[PDB]
Amino acid sequence: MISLNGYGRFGLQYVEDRGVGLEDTIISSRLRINIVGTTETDQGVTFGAKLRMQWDDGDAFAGTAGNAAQFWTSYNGVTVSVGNVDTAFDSVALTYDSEMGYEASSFGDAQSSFFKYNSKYDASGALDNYNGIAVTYSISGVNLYLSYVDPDQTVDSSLVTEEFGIAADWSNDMISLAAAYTTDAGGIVDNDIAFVGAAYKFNDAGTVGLNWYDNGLSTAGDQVTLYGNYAFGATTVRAYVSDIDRAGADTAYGIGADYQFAEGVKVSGSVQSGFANETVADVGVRFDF
Amino acid sequence: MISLNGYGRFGLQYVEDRGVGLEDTIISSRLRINIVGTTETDQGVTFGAKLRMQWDDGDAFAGTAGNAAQFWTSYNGVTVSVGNVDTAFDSVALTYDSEMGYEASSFGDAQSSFFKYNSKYDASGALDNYNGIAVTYSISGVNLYLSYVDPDQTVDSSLVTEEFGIAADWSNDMISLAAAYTTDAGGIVDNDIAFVGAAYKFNDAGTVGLNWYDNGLSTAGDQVTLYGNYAFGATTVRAYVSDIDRAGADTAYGIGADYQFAEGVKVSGSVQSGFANETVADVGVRFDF
Amino acid sequence: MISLNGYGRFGLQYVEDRGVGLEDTIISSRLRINIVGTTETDQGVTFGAKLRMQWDDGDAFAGTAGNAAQFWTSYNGVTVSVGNVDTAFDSVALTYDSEMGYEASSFGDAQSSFFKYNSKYDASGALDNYNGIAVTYSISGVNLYLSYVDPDQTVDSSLVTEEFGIAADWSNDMISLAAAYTTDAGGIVDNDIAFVGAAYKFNDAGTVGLNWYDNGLSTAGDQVTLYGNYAFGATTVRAYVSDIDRAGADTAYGIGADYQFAEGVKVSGSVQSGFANETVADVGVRFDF
Ligand SMILES: CCCCCCCCOCCOCCOCCOCCO
Ligand SMILES: CCCCCCCCOCCOCCOCCOCCO
Ligand SMILES: CCCCCCCCOCCOCCOCCOCCO
Ligand SMILES: CCCCCCCCOCCOCCOCCOCCO
Ligand SMILES: CCCCCCCCOCCOCCOCCOCCO
Ligand SMILES: CCCCCCCCOCCOCCOCCOCCO
Ligand SMILES: CCCCCCCCOCCOCCOCCOCCO
Ligand SMILES: CCCCCCCCOCCOCCOCCOCCO
Ligand SMILES: CCCCCCCCOCCOCCOCCOCCO
Repeated sequence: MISLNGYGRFGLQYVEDRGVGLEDTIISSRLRINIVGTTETDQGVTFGAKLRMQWDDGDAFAGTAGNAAQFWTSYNGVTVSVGNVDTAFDSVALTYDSEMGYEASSFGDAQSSFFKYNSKYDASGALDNYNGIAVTYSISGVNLYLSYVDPDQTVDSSLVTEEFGIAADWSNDMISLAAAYTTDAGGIVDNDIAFVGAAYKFNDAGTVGLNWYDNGLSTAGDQVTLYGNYAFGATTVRAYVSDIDRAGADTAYGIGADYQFAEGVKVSGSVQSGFANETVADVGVRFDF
Repeated sequence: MISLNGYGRFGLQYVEDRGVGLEDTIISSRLRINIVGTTETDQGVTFGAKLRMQWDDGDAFAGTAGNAAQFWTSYNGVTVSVGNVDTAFDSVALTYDSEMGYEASSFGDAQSSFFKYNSKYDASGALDNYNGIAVTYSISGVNLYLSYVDPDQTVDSSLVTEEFGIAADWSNDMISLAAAYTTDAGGIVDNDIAFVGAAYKFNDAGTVGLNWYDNGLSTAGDQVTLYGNYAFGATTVRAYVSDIDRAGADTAYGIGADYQFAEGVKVSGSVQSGFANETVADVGVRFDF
Repeated sequence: MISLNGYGRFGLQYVEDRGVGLEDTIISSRLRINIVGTTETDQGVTFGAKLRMQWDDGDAFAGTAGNAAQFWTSYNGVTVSVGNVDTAFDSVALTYDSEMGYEASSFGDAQSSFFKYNSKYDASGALDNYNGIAVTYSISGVNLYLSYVDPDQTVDSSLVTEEFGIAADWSNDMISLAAAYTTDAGGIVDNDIAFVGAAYKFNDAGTVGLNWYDNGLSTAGDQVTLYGNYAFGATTVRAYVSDIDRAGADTAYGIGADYQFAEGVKVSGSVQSGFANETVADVGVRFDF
């Protein structure tokens, strides 16, 4: 069986003083199509493959192509994946929950470099022999993630730096906990990064959370992000504040809101301020199909 | 929801004396696939996105890719679109009704340069930040079209020439009228073009029409095209004659026929002669799927 | 109507002493998606078009694109195809039946160069104006194939070498016979190649066969491949031995097995040795969707 799913999003993206002779406000949009082939068996083992076709405004050649494939095998709560995999630091829960606006961005997200699923082709040729293996398991309300990424599988392994990561999250109805660690993140020797987060569902309506990072070799240093959200009917309000160790950085912050216009249709906007005082704002829609 | 539709066409395309050491007759073919994602809401607002994958014989690299996306929102007869939009001069009725043959061509089509939906990627990099906005409305048997195209939305607007167009068409059972105007067509300063057309359905079987253009800065100058068609059962016969102001140009003309072999299957051919005496002929099929 | 089908395969591919500073064992995988549009008519003539999107590990840019299209028309057992066609030497039965392992390879396959359906784009620009025509017919348990491939249809024909091929196969329940011949194979003047094969189904379970080739201008010279397979429940065992005329070449051979894990899911592996003593091995899965 082959299924197709995806989403479109478009709206206004504003970046204060974007650049000499550049407009500060543009129309930023994205079309994402996922192509999934699955083979179910009577033995309970499911095999699958996926491809993504993603277009973003500004893309080179005004064209869209597929990325590199991902393959998986699932059996009894265990999933093994190969090729262009989802990585542990990028898949744990809570680490991206301060994101807001129609482009789901936040200066409070980790400031480090690490491998993650590649949505598009890479013209530099850097990903041509990139191959990963990942294993996930949901044991109880516990989720475990493991990933191994080799940036160039064809070359003798002693010449390349491979990325290894682990993560786990756990949740009941009101508290959630998550942690991750990855060594040689992004294939950079000694760029070891870690995450610990927790969130409290202080209502069916509200949530407050705190994420802490060790950003490895990034110039940002350690980081802490405190964020929260509250739902009022169809509208959700969100906010966050984040600090990094880099000398002289400002405190980043943002405030935004989502409006659930209909099932699959979300209108969002946000106003944020970064670590270097950058001012960014957005407003737009996302529709799922 | 995601739907796929398209067509294939193949046949013979002949160009008298195409070129030194070139064959005059080749097999010209096209495969077009449209990918449409839509999200319907109970509020009556529909959101959609579309992507096209088009291959034509002769294309570079013997490969096919997607173009740049188009997004829209429809509500009560009004449609707003963003990104790679359909433009007003390219969408009005009547302006392409002299086209004939399996590749739907005509020297009687307007000889000017103007933006229109881009079916494919552009290797020159000229379309990378091209973004348009369009609005259509069917008020009665009236159709109104408006389009705004910015060839490079990232650059300060005083440095770029934007294209603005309007058009309207109207029809009852026997007369149709259409007009369009576009300023700085194709992003070329002072290339302002206009169209006025009318057609008379002198039967359930026949139609005669006349289109007039102002081709802006093109060397063709003003143009007039008189065309007609008549249906005899499953076969339709078509003809046209067109004249442009360019000094020394010949009168262009063409005669062709369509045969409706079955629903979705059309066999067509034509013999045409251009403004510079070029002789072109074709015969082939198109099937819709 | 538009349908999508395909397969994914992944596993380990081992090549003894692949190269200085290279790993001998890598994870080799492929994702293939076929896009087929068809228009059926009440007259019994079916029209179709197809596109392929294929990704293999190692591909340039870590991306996937469509290839060049293929068009066909079928009526009463006769199929005419145009564009990126299937060729006669590549479509006859028996010629690839010694292939084994999850990547279906065999040194016993013909060692010659000839045109065949192109699964992907070609960055060299060599296929940009490549166009073929093919005709197939199943008259009784007989299959006939004819193909004509012009490597550059736009250029005067006396300047290009076109490939012409024919083939036929025939089968009852226990014997199969096949033959093919192609002149100027692969567009190489005087590279004329031929195939004759026969197979004996000495059981419902076993088969032994013999293929003979004339490899035209290849340095391999004439070749003979003797192969066999035997099914034991869900597992199939296969073997082959092949010899070529090239002076000093070794005898190639291989042994492998397939395991039908479920409908659409096949686990395969093989160990093979080539004409230059290369040692290659594989183990992996293929799933159809
Ligand atoms: C095989 C899938 C198609 C992907 C091929 C695209 C190849 C394009 O690059 C060729 C070399 O030129 C360099 C491109 O410039 C950067 C492109 O990507 C960035 C998106 O904005
Ligand atoms: C060129 C300027 C236009 C670009 C700016 C887009 C800015 C739009 O977003 C502002 C809205 O952000 C949300 C504010 O937080 C309050 C939410 O609650 C109020 C209404 O539900
Ligand atoms: C058709 C008239 C010319 C249009 C003026 C050009 C001005 C450019 O755009 C300004 C902003 O308006 C359009 C954008 O569509 C995205 C809006 O936000 C999404 C819904 O929440
Ligand atoms: C990202 C979508 C894939 C589109 C990328 C194609 C990029 C190819 O160009 C790279 C630079 O080389 C120039 C190409 O020659 C012209 C191609 O287009 C014309 C069609 O016949
Ligand atoms: C190399 C020469 C072959 C290429 C030429 C293709 C020419 C085929 O088209 C000629 C047919 O055009 C239609 C003529 O107008 C008369 C229509 O009514 C008659 C039958 O229904
Ligand atoms: C298989 C024998 C070799 C074929 C001869 C090569 C000659 C090249 O083509 C000549 C014209 O015929 C084929 C084209 O298919 C398109 C025909 O028109 C479409 C249906 O109305
Ligand atoms: C139009 C469809 C997209 C296909 C375009 C890809 C164009 C890429 O090449 C541009 C020129 O650079 C040369 C590429 O290197 C070889 C690529 O193919 C081999 C697969 O491993
Ligand atoms: C780095 C080494 C790993 C790569 C080698 C893969 C080798 C795996 O394939 C060996 C199996 O080949 C099949 C053998 O023939 C006997 C079949 O019958 C026995 C079980 O059903
Ligand atoms: C997650 C721990 C790190 C993984 C070790 C890296 C070693 C690389 O791979 C070794 C072989 O195992 C994995 C391959 O998946 C394909 C196996 O064969 C397919 C099923 O028949």
